[PDB]
Amino acid sequence: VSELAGHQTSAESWGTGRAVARIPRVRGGGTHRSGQGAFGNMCRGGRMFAPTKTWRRWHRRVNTTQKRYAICSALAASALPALVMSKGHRIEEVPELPLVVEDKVEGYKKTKEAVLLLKKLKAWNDIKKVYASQRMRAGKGKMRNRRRIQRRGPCIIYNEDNGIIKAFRNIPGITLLNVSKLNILKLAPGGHVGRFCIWTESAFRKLDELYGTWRKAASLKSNYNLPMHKMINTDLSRILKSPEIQRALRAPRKKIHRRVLKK
Amino acid sequence: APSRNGMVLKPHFHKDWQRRVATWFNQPARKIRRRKARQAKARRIAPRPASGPIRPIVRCPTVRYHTKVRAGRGFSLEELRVAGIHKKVARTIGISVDPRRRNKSTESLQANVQRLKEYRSKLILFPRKPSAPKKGDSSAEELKLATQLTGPVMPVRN
Amino acid sequence: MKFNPFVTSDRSKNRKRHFNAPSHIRRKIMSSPLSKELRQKYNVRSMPIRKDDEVQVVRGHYKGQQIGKVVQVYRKKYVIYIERVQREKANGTTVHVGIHPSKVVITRLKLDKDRKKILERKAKSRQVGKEKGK
RNA sequence: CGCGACCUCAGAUCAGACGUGGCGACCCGCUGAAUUUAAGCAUAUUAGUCAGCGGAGGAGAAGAAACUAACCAGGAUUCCCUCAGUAACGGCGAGUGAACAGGGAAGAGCCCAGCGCCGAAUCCCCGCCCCGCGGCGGGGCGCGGGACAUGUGGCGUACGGAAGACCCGCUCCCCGGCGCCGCUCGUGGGGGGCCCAAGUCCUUCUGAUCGAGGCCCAGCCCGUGGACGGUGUGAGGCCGGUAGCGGCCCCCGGCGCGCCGGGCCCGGGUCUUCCCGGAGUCGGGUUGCUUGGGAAUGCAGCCCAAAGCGGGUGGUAAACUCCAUCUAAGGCUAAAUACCGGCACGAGACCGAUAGUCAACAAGUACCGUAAGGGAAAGUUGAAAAGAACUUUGAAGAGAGAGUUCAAGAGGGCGUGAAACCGUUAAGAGGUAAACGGGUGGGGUCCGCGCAGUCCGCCCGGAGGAUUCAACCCGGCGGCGGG
RNA sequence: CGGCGACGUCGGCUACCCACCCGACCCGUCUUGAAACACGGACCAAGGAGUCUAACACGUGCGCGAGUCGGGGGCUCGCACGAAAGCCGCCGUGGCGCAAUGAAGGUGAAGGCCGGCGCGCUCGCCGGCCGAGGUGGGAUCCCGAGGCCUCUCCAGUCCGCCGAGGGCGCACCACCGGCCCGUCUCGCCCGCCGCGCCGGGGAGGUGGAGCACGAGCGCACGUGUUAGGACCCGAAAGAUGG
RNA sequence: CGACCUGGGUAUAGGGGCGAAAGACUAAUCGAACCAUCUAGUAGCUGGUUCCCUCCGAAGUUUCCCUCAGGAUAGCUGGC
RNA sequence: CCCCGCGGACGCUACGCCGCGACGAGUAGGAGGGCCGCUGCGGUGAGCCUUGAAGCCUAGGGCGCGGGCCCGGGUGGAGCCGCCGCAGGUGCAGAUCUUGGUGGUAGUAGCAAAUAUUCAAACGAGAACUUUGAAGGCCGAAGUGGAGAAGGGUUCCAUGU
RNA sequence: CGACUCUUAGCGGUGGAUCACUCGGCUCGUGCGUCGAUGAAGAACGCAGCUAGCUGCGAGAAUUAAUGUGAAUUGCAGGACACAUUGAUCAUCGACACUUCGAACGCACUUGCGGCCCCGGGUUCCUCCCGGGGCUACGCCUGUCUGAGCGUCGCU
Ligand SMILES: [K+]
Ligand SMILES: [K+]
Ligand SMILES: [K+]
Ligand SMILES: [K+]
Ligand SMILES: [K+]
Ligand SMILES: [K+]
Ligand SMILES: [K+]
Ligand SMILES: [K+]
Ligand SMILES: [K+]
Ligand SMILES: [K+]
Ligand SMILES: [K+]
Ligand SMILES: [K+]
Ligand SMILES: [K+]
Ligand SMILES: [K+]
Ligand SMILES: [K+]
Ligand SMILES: [K+]
Ligand SMILES: [K+]
Ligand SMILES: [K+]
Ligand SMILES: [K+]
Ligand SMILES: [K+]
Ligand SMILES: [Mg+2]
Ligand SMILES: [Mg+2]
Ligand SMILES: [Mg+2]
Ligand SMILES: [Mg+2]
Ligand SMILES: [Mg+2]
Ligand SMILES: [Mg+2]
Ligand SMILES: [Mg+2]
Ligand SMILES: [Mg+2]
Ligand SMILES: [Mg+2]
Ligand SMILES: [Mg+2]
Ligand SMILES: [Mg+2]
Ligand SMILES: [Mg+2]
Ligand SMILES: [Mg+2]
Ligand SMILES: [Mg+2]
Ligand SMILES: [Mg+2]
Ligand SMILES: [Mg+2]
Ligand SMILES: [Mg+2]
Ligand SMILES: [Mg+2]
Ligand SMILES: [Mg+2]
Ligand SMILES: [Mg+2]
Ligand SMILES: [Mg+2]
Ligand SMILES: [Mg+2]
Ligand SMILES: [Mg+2]
Ligand SMILES: [Mg+2]
Ligand SMILES: [Mg+2]
Ligand SMILES: [Mg+2]
Ligand SMILES: [Mg+2]
Ligand SMILES: [Mg+2]
Ligand SMILES: [Mg+2]
Ligand SMILES: [Mg+2]
Ligand SMILES: [Mg+2]
Ligand SMILES: [Mg+2]
Ligand SMILES: [Mg+2]
Ligand SMILES: [Mg+2]
Ligand SMILES: [Mg+2]
Ligand SMILES: [Mg+2]
Ligand SMILES: [Mg+2]
Ligand SMILES: [Mg+2]
Ligand SMILES: [Mg+2]
Ligand SMILES: [Mg+2]
Ligand SMILES: [Mg+2]
Ligand SMILES: [Mg+2]
Ligand SMILES: [Mg+2]
Ligand SMILES: [Mg+2]
Ligand SMILES: [Mg+2]
Ligand SMILES: [Mg+2]
Ligand SMILES: [Mg+2]
Ligand SMILES: [Mg+2]
Ligand SMILES: [Mg+2]
Ligand SMILES: [Mg+2]
Ligand SMILES: [Mg+2]
Ligand SMILES: [Mg+2]
Ligand SMILES: [Mg+2]
Ligand SMILES: [Mg+2]
Ligand SMILES: [Mg+2]
Repeated sequence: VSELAGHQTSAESWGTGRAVARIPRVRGGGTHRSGQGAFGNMCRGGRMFAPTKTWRRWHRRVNTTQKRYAICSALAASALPALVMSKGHRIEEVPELPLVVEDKVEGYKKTKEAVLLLKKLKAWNDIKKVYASQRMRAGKGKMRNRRRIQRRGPCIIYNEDNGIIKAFRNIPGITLLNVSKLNILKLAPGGHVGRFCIWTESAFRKLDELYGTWRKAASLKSNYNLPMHKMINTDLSRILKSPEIQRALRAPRKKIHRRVLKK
Repeated sequence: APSRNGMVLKPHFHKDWQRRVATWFNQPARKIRRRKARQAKARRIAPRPASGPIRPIVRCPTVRYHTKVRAGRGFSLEELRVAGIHKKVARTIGISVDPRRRNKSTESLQANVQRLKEYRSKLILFPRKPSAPKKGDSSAEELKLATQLTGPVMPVRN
Repeated sequence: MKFNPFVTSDRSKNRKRHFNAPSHIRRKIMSSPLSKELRQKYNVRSMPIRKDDEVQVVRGHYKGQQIGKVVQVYRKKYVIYIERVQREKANGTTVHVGIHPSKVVITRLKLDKDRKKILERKAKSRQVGKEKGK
């Protein structure tokens, strides 16, 4: 808010012997404003309580190792059908979810051939879900240039830009991402992992050099290595049913003993 | 009032600080603007190095940093004398010169003159009139080998 | 989408430019599509509405195939008056009903030297675009 | 005993110029509080801040060491990070509080006076002619005036400089045009003008539709254009626009070439001989203020008042001694930096008419005060005025009909239309003011497809249909196991 | 097991009005004590008060971990989003941590056992090993005599459970030793390019925010304290300029 | 008929004026006018401080304080 | 060595489900949970909506200990909500609170300073108040008369409403 | 029986909450970064066929010219306007013009009064009256002209 708002009045309190509240009062006469309360957060036309100020610390710094580890989690979740389906991406007829296409796509120039590719990869149903989701926002966002909302579509990840960005980008929901410049804001749009991502082959191959293996450090980050699992085998049912576990267990106590009515 | 254990704090907020607060919302815009100026300057001096003149090898002053070597303001007049470069010609060919630096030891003097002689060898000089080359350079190498060098010229290296 | 950083997508600004527009660009705003025959005869799609061209209303109460000559282009109200697009008022006289020029198609153009210049202007630019994207 | 020269002054509506005042967010020079904190209060703090005065510009100021250091040294200014809430100051209380080094942004250096040399080499003004106009310049001419030896110009300034010899290299500058480039540049350099894709297709919803279904060939059409706004809804294809190293037209600027007008005039190394500096200033005492600067950081007043192997600094006063470092008392200088005023733009996890600027509107307006100054309230018919013709009562306001509209149970302060409060109608009740908690009862409005009150698994019996039930054959697909 | 069910009745403790019995003083606030002859409150609508920044402390979550952190800068078509995100590594300068102690000059954290020798003189030269000592507790873990089994026994074939005792002992606690810096008391040796008003070492007390095989750094959240208008409203005043 | 009453023009302005003196008057304001700003001045003092349920649950005592309507401190409380 | 039957309920959002026992006051204050509520942002609901959104009204049906919520009917006429996260200028009965509106008081207090009006007529829908005439009074020349200064600024004068 | 009072509901008033909307703000960022004696900012008074405010404008007054544009403006009226022997409107804006105060400039203002030089008219040159035009501020720089001094001198 304006630093001057509510404080350009020259109002003063009337005192205590005049049967009115001790709030400051606008001086003068001949106008409605005269004798009206001022400066208070409870006063109409006064200053708001604790006026909002520009130095609110809007930004946050996140450790680089944090941020790289969010990208790795987002990428790993994008290869599991249950998580991508749980984001609602209509990957029903997609041939394979770590979904990789030939480098020829990077050289696309027309939107028609971008549309044709999505139909032939069975990714067009995701676009039609974006079309069905185009409606108006609810509330004051309409007055604030956020008039339209829609669903997020698939993410196209490319190594080179030979026109692929221009070929797409008119398709609602489609976001294009350079593999060398991955954005967690685009890979996990709402903070939820599992966005549908179509990969170009060159971008797919650069992925090992970009984040490394567990036996190679990344050759394009100079100090990064893949985060380590604190649980190698996350198959609880298989672990619990293993003969090693079952041999060490005591017999289950499955009879229920309910209170006995004291006769 | 003090409350239990704590650090005796002395904040310096008694002096109407809110009227002199420097926000940094123009920091991204400032980085963009300087980068445009850097790119425009590099284009203006098309074959000349983008960073600017060659700077001398300099040892840092105090007992904390005197094991470390950095770049200085300009080559000394003594350094230019034994390198055979006029102090008024050097600034025209990208050699920074500091008239107020003296050389207390020969090693520092002798290290900087090899820097000058070696830079002189690496230098490609275009004739003032391209049609008539007096003593600039051979056109065979000044045509194809002429490239704007990026980064500091011969970076100072510990 | 819009990439030019000097043209605004702000809703308040666009509305403010539209309702406070000077009459010489209110003319461009008040453009109408041409009929299929005219869009085929001239390689142009739309045309600013003119005083003495004759159109048919394609939306609203007065839709139909009847051809009415424009009789007034009242730019302050962003409407045009057509011959038989009118209604009776209480005291028995007729008043023209203003309709938006975007809801008519021009079946016939009032042709002078200036319209013909604009007509070939638009067609030539379209032809350049066709041979650019061939 | 007048006439001249000079000096110091004066007048002029003399010829030609310049300053004044405004804005003032940012900047420079002064002046400068108190509230406040210290739980009192005077030093301190607030604060070199508010208020006051002066002066600028697109930036200003600063700035090329009388520096930092003490190292193996760095090297103008300005800004950022850090140093660092540190050294230090402080009723050593409350509180205050830098700098160097380091890493970056930017980076640019120079000019006089003096000392000397050169026949004042110098400058202004006025007439005449030519080339031009585009902010008024260039060239030539004048026994044309003036300034100036009480000192103009060239060379030259501490990084040393000059002059002579000896040797070497002839090496090549800046200005305004003629015609044309590369087309000026992340693909125009800028300003202005005008243009450039695709559904108003079929059936339907509606007052209106931009809504809902559909559009064979992998699917209506365009998409480098699915930003936005308008249009009777809610529109990529109706319109303006949007995308595009898209088109056309008009205007302006510095960039290279050949030529033109004129200037344009020796540079380096060695040796020798010479020449080298800013004074009521520095510094000292004292006083007041200021600073983190503490036996005194800086500034200023008064008194004293310099030197030249000198002077300043070397964060504890002083003497002696060595050492280091710079060279004051003259001047200029871009960039990085600042910007709550101005011109023109873009955007937003902001506000949404008691909010957000005081001001969404004929708002610094109406109005108030002698004045300084104070300072509001106030948005919305409808898609379209289609803004109620006409009849009738009344003097009229106002009514009853009629009419427009999808709607006037939208009728010019008219979208929606809450509560308080009021009128009327309906029901109920009423001498302990109303109101309330618990428990029932009566009445009433409504609800229950209430009104002969579940469903469904197996079996038994009766009366009918349909294939085909099982098992085999062929084919397809899955699950599990396999040295 | 019985009765009753459509234009009259059936069920609906909720909800509307009324009646009766019992109970029942008007809230908010200060206060030992409010129904108070204590203050504020006629009614309704809308507005209306612990916020943000900075700095600490502790707790919790996340990443990395004796390291950690790019926040300033730079590089990436210069920009729909994107003022975002990504990257730098001779951009880690620097911050915090990794060492303390003293006013300072300064100094600055390894012991235990086995042997021959001076004299194993409370001790000096070495060897060899192991690498922060020991006591008492100490989750957990290890060994474990002896038991628990089958239609039965002479005789062991494989492992499972209970198990008196015993062992290694995490973290942590109490205590005793040891080591570093300051300062006292005592005392004897050693070193040399500077033989000195030089330098070093020992034993015994005592001062330290220390060592004794690191736990920190960054980010986020919460709470608490503080400086700021500082939860909101409120003086009598003071100052400057008109 | 007088130190008389009165118009207009002038002069004196805030710690100042003016006062046959009452701290009177100085634009309904005077034991220090009015206006704007410093300023959202400070307040150990008064008033207020906005949804629900669940669990736990006090103190008016100690010591020190220009302390006695306030703090610090221990105690009592809650949470982890 | 299941087989005349080839068959055999539910469960276990593990942040879930189930069992047993004890317990339940509370100001100041602390903590937890909230599928309590408001506004906006990132995701998601192939969500809702002119075949009617928000809002508002309701002797309508219910749910929850509660904060509150869902549904029916009416009005209205263009937008809105659920879930996972994120962020606040996020919840009112008070503050002699701010602004706006409305009551009782109440058809009440009151419309009482300076002697005074009456008759007829005209215009007019309408006459205690206007105009004319008649009568009775008052100011009584230090005026309730006739003209100016200051101040006001069109109030002056006709016609009309 | 009615009145009155109370509760509830329907309808109607009063009132303007709520909700939806937004040519307005607030905040951040970007590029420019330009006033004035050649009269600024500000003020006053005027200017439209019908016009009070706002807005625009300056006696050429809700605008002239020029250029772009291309048929309107509009509340009503009027008259234009072949759109080519050139054009409505709007935009731009480089030509022209721009009343009185105001640094405000002849002197002075809650008023008014001069002086000098030209031109025209009454005069029928000589200077009186009327009108028109141009000048008449302070400070200051260079130069010019006119001067002053028992300032310093020179010659007579
Ligand atoms: K300190
Ligand atoms: K001369
Ligand atoms: K277009
Ligand atoms: K002094
Ligand atoms: K010296
Ligand atoms: K207001
Ligand atoms: K205003
Ligand atoms: K309506
Ligand atoms: K009371
Ligand atoms: K950074
Ligand atoms: K480090
Ligand atoms: K130390
Ligand atoms: K606070
Ligand atoms: K004043
Ligand atoms: K008098
Ligand atoms: K006073
Ligand atoms: K007491
Ligand atoms: K949503
Ligand atoms: K509930
Ligand atoms: K509704
Ligand atoms: Mg406000
Ligand atoms: Mg809403
Ligand atoms: Mg105090
Ligand atoms: Mg106090
Ligand atoms: Mg005091
Ligand atoms: Mg100031
Ligand atoms: Mg000035
Ligand atoms: Mg400057
Ligand atoms: Mg300077
Ligand atoms: Mg110098
Ligand atoms: Mg530090
Ligand atoms: Mg200070
Ligand atoms: Mg740099
Ligand atoms: Mg000279
Ligand atoms: Mg189009
Ligand atoms: Mg629309
Ligand atoms: Mg649209
Ligand atoms: Mg374009
Ligand atoms: Mg000393
Ligand atoms: Mg307002
Ligand atoms: Mg409203
Ligand atoms: Mg009336
Ligand atoms: Mg309606
Ligand atoms: Mg209404
Ligand atoms: Mg009623
Ligand atoms: Mg109280
Ligand atoms: Mg009491
Ligand atoms: Mg009470
Ligand atoms: Mg009592
Ligand atoms: Mg009280
Ligand atoms: Mg009240
Ligand atoms: Mg009261
Ligand atoms: Mg409220
Ligand atoms: Mg970044
Ligand atoms: Mg370091
Ligand atoms: Mg132990
Ligand atoms: Mg011990
Ligand atoms: Mg604490
Ligand atoms: Mg005082
Ligand atoms: Mg306050
Ligand atoms: Mg106050
Ligand atoms: Mg004391
Ligand atoms: Mg009290
Ligand atoms: Mg309880
Ligand atoms: Mg609030
Ligand atoms: Mg309230
Ligand atoms: Mg009465
Ligand atoms: Mg009476
Ligand atoms: Mg009488
Ligand atoms: Mg009279
Ligand atoms: Mg009259
Ligand atoms: Mg009503
Ligand atoms: Mg014109
Ligand atoms: Mg006079
Ligand atoms: Mg004389």
